[PDB]
Amino acid sequence: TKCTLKSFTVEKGIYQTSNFRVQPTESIVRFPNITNLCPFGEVFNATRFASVYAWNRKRISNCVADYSVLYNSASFSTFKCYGVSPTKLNDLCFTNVYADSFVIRGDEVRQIAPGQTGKIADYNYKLPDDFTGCVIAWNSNNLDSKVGGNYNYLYRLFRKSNLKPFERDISTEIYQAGSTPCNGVEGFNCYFPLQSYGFQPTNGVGYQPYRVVVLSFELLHAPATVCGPKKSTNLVKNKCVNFNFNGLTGTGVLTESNKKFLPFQQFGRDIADTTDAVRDPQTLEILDITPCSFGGVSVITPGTNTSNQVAVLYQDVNCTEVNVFQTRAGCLIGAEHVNNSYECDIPIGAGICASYQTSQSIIAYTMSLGAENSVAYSNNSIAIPTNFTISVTTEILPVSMTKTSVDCTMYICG
Amino acid sequence: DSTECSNLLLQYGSFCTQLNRALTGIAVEQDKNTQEVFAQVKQIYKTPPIKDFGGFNFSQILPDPSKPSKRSFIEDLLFNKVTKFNGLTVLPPLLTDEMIAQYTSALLAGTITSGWTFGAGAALQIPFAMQMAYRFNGIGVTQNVLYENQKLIANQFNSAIGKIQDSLSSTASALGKLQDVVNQNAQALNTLVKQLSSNFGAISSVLNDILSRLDPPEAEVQIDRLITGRLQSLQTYVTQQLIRAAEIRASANLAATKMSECVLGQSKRVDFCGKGYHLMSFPQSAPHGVVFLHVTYVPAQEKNFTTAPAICHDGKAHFPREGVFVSNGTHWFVTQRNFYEPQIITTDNTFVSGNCDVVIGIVNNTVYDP
Amino acid sequence: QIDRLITGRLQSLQTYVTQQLIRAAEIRASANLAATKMSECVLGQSKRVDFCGKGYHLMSFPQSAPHGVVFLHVTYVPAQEKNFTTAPAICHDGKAHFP
Amino acid sequence: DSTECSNLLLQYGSFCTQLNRALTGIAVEQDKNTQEVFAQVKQIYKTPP
Amino acid sequence: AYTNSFTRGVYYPDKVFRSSVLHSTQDLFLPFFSNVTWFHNPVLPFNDGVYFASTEKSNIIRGWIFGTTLDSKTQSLLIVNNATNVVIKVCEFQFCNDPFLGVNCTFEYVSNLREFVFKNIDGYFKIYSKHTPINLVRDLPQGFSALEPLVDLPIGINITRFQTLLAYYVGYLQPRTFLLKYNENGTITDAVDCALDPLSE
Ligand SMILES: *[C@@H]1O[C@H](CO)[C@@H](O[C@@H]2O[C@H](CO)[C@@H](O)[C@H](O)[C@H]2NC(C)=O)[C@H](O)[C@H]1NC(C)=O
Ligand SMILES: *[C@@H]1O[C@H](CO)[C@@H](O[C@@H]2O[C@H](CO)[C@@H](O)[C@H](O)[C@H]2NC(C)=O)[C@H](O)[C@H]1NC(C)=O
Ligand SMILES: *[C@@H]1O[C@H](CO)[C@@H](O)[C@H](O)[C@H]1NC(C)=O
Ligand SMILES: *[C@@H]1O[C@H](CO)[C@@H](O)[C@H](O)[C@H]1NC(C)=O
Ligand SMILES: *[C@@H]1O[C@H](CO)[C@@H](O)[C@H](O)[C@H]1NC(C)=O
Ligand SMILES: *[C@@H]1O[C@H](CO)[C@@H](O)[C@H](O)[C@H]1NC(C)=O
Ligand SMILES: *[C@@H]1O[C@H](CO)[C@@H](O)[C@H](O)[C@H]1NC(C)=O
Ligand SMILES: *[C@@H]1O[C@H](CO)[C@@H](O)[C@H](O)[C@H]1NC(C)=O
Ligand SMILES: *[C@@H]1O[C@H](CO)[C@@H](O)[C@H](O)[C@H]1NC(C)=O
Ligand SMILES: *[C@@H]1O[C@H](CO)[C@@H](O)[C@H](O)[C@H]1NC(C)=O
Ligand SMILES: *[C@@H]1O[C@H](CO)[C@@H](O)[C@H](O)[C@H]1NC(C)=O
Ligand SMILES: *[C@@H]1O[C@H](CO)[C@@H](O)[C@H](O)[C@H]1NC(C)=O
Ligand SMILES: *[C@@H]1O[C@H](CO)[C@@H](O)[C@H](O)[C@H]1NC(C)=O
Ligand SMILES: *[C@@H]1O[C@H](CO)[C@@H](O)[C@H](O)[C@H]1NC(C)=O
Repeated sequence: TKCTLKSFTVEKGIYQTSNFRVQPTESIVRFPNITNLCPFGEVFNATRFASVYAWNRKRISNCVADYSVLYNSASFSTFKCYGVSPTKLNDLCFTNVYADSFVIRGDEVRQIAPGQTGKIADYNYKLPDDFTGCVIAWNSNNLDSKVGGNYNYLYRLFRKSNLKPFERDISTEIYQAGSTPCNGVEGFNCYFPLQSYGFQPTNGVGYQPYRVVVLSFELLHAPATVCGPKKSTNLVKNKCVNFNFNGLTGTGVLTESNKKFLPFQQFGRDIADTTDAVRDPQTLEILDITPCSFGGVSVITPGTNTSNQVAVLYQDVNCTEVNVFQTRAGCLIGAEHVNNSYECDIPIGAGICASYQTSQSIIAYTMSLGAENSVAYSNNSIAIPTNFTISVTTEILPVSMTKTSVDCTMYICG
Repeated sequence: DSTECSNLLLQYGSFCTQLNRALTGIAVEQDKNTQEVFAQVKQIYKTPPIKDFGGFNFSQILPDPSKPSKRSFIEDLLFNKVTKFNGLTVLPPLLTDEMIAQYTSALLAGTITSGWTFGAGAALQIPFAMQMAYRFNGIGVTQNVLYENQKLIANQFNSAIGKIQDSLSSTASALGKLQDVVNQNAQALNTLVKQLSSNFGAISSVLNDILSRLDPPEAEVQIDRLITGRLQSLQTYVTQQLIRAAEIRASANLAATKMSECVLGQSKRVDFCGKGYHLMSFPQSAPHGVVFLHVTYVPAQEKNFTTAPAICHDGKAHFPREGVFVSNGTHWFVTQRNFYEPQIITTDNTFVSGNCDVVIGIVNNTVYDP
Repeated sequence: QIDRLITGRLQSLQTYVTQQLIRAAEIRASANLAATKMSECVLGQSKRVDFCGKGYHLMSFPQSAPHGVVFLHVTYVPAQEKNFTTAPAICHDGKAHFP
Repeated sequence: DSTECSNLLLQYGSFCTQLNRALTGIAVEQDKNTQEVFAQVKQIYKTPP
Repeated sequence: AYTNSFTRGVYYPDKVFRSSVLHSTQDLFLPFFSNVTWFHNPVLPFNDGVYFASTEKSNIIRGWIFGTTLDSKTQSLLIVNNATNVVIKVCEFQFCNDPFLGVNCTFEYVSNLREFVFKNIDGYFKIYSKHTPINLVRDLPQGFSALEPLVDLPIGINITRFQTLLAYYVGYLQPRTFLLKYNENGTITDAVDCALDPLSE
């Protein structure tokens, strides 16, 4: 009180000095059931992979992409993301994701990266210089090698120009290495543009097959349908929490509700556009959100001249959530409840007044309206005065204020 | 519940503090208004078990001892006709409805059993018929009028109280004033709360969405827009409340004056206490208001008489002490002004002054000398 | 920067002026009341109840005071009293006599 | 007469409609003032010729 | 031909519960008592939303095409209920000159009076609907009923024109303000068009 009044002495009265507000004990986050998981499995776990010159592209859309399954896995030797962290991808939505899959040999994995040159980067698969996304690669000797040599995987050896980023060339046109047109006939300076990898299990690791998946992320002028898991936790009722339901967040106490939401309605609403109930996205139940108990903290004090003892009135709260007296105005602490009625000294409310009385203490009591009395009314009896008194009372009335005049320009723009 | 918003808000100084201070001043003023209107009696008088008030029947205004809060029938009718977690609270009034009812019962029982004496000093008992004789002498109607028409007067009063009951029970709009007040306040609050859903130029009305979506360097600008908007909303609300509280304070001073002069006494100010000559008033509680039942005397059936300003007896001019000369065509009488009660003219009805050559309209008659 | 400052200080000035206008309305109402009390209480003898103190008004004396006026209301208060029997009228010769 | 300005203005919510409400309240109050002051007589009396 | 749209085309503007509340909301609604084109497979515009209605005794009307060119040049929604199964596709379909049923895909899903509201806002294709029994042949019934949302497609295909796939009705939504009355159970039980007449204003 002394600070809130900016004084070292406090006159008798009841002052409001602060606000009581229950703090949230923990946090709860609730999102709908995690379903329609993105089909990364059919890319990473495909039995057969494409040749690099004919690299496959899988479009991932309208699904939940649990990137952890990828970045927590021990199955990958290369996992390199440019301009993005796969952990933060769990908090992001995209219009599309693209998984480009193929097979190369180990020494060529370095070519799957921005700003690289060589056979693969130039003629087979090219990333942009500003590539945003991930490159994942793992050895596939057990799957793509054969004792007699697996030649089913091909690479483009000749091309008239380098590929543009994400360009795909599957032509088998005879390459004209000289000035003589080939007309589709192979020969001198006329070569087939593709050649097979020779994948044998005894090859050096640089010549062994490696399966590669490139993840690209695309935002369009269209709804973003690929979103991260966004896991949820347990929900606790009947205690003040800070909550985050599907799209809304707030603080309050969640209680079993009374309302009948329609099958398509998620959020309740009061008349003054305040959230009133919510539908739990996982359990089809309606929870009332009663905001956590709060209210003013009034200090009831006699003049510091007389005493430094105070009582504290918490407005509109229970006596469980804070010589304690539960009044209609709130919960009053430090004030001794007495049965006797007195003249009101420090008004508290709802007919309760507090005062400092005798060894001395602060007491709270239902104020008295005055000594009760009866007039001995009868139909034939009158009371007449026989004497009198002359009484001088004093009525004080303000008449005028101080004539303050303020200079606007000097006050504002000194 | 936003630390960043509060940090931004602390730059505006004490706008918040003085808003709170203005509202606290309003609240204290409301408590003072109720106290000064009702708590005009130092003691709590109570009516005796006898209801022997000269034939007047007050059972519909006196407290019902087997009832909700010891309120009268009419008080209950009045109470049945008049009908959060965003930083807005409603403090309880210092005087509960039970205490207001006790105060009005004290005023009413004092009025019935003592008259105006309980307001001037100690309550001095007096029969109610004699009190009404006083109240009749207070409007220029001799008291014998009451004592000769006491039953008729009592029955008219009782019927008028019955009509008041019927009017309050049938028409709800009778309490429009009080209801209007309530409506206004509610609407104000609703408006205030709805102002939380506006953008005021920010990108979103939701403080948490701004905080969670934007980086602090720009979320700060957006929150500044929101803060200016909401602070202006609060200032508008508080100023409207101040002006409206001035309205209610003026009406509360008027109600206190009416209770002092109309209930605790007998006013003589025309149309201050209803149409007619004031006899008495009875206060009744009502939600956030008071209801005065004004009993007034209204002259009803009137007659045409010939009149004169004086009469000429022996050359002397006789004027009426208190009354007026009238004539039914043949004889002259001197009646009181407010009620036709004709009396023979005698030298103790009239006083002599001058002679018959000055008054314009003097007539001839004989003044009987007892 | 100066624009932010100017808006803030202009808003503060407007708030102060509005509060002063309302407060001056309060004081004007009280000054009208004091003028009425002087006219009817000092310059006369009011019969309005509780307007000029508890009791039956006799007179009043005005005293200046800093930014206000102080009325000393001299009033008459009945003090000692007795119970008596009472009657509205008395028969004498059959006729009723009222006081 | 500016659609863009109006769309910007309706971002403030009821900062305008309540001003209109207050002014209409004042106007109704003025009519009430005049009626209270003058209309204190139920009939229209007339002086004799 | 044309017909009166007495008080129909009102749909829950969102998924927010409200009870015993008069809520004022501005959205693309079918203006009350407006003209709705009445048909007994023409191509129609889709300016800014389409209220569609059908009265059936034999399940003649089957589906819809929405798009811009509808000729395998740009993606186009195809919504077909084939006899037990609802299929929604957004492939760049090649449609017939008169695509009737015998008397690059970016999304695919598979599951008397009927009212539908098809609108497209910010790439989302809101579909509201409401089914009811009826005994009437020549016109829409008079009365009030609110339309529940059924589908919210993230398609992203922008639509300009559309066509039905087989008596039905087409009305066009406008950006109007309505006063909606919610009873105790959260359902819209009455509405007022705020630009219909002075009393409604
Ligand atoms: C005073 O008037 C009330 C009516 O206003 C009388 O109460 C009625 O009494 C009769 C007979 O007992 C009942 O049938 C009515 O229902 C009562 N009405 C109400 C409103 O209570 C009362 O009796 C009268 N006082 C006296 C002394 O007779
Ligand atoms: C005017 O009033 C007087 C007095 O009331 C009338 O004279 C009285 O008439 C009654 C008859 O109704 C007689 O019994 C009284 O003896 C009369 N009194 C006197 C003093 O003569 C008179 O008749 C009235 N005039 C008219 C025109 O009605
Ligand atoms: C959501 O999944 C949980 C299991 O994780 C299951 O118990 C619950 O019934 C599901 N909710 C719905 C609405 O299907
Ligand atoms: C691929 O298959 C392996 C089988 O060993 C499994 O552990 C892994 O989770 C699968 N991954 C995906 C993305 O399907
Ligand atoms: C209050 O305390 C002051 C000392 O600070 C003392 O001078 C004064 O007499 C005291 N008055 C009362 C009423 O206690
Ligand atoms: C708070 O106190 C009231 C009585 O004053 C009681 O009805 C209520 O149950 C209490 N709160 C709780 C949580 O019990
Ligand atoms: C007051 O009286 C009540 C009985 O009416 C009793 O229960 C209570 O203990 C008393 N309190 C004190 C402080 O004496
Ligand atoms: C009246 O009261 C005064 C005291 O104010 C006293 O001195 C005087 O004797 C009293 N007179 C009678 C007759 O009681
Ligand atoms: C009184 O007489 C006048 C004529 O002078 C007449 O107009 C009026 O109606 C009369 N009053 C009554 C109550 O009869
Ligand atoms: C009343 O008016 C008549 C008509 O002119 C006149 O003769 C008479 O003298 C007047 N008397 C008085 C007293 O005014
Ligand atoms: C009244 O009588 C006197 C004589 O006593 C006479 O002179 C006078 O004219 C009369 N006046 C009237 C108005 O009749
Ligand atoms: C009159 O008598 C009553 C008896 O009921 C008594 O209470 C009262 O005090 C008496 N008045 C005086 C002035 O003695
Ligand atoms: C619909 O338009 C036609 C003219 O095209 C008009 O005659 C008719 O009145 C309109 N409908 C309504 C309900 O007004
Ligand atoms: C709301 O639904 C319940 C059944 O869940 C029903 O009993 C009640 O009548 C309905 N309310 C209205 C207003 O129709």
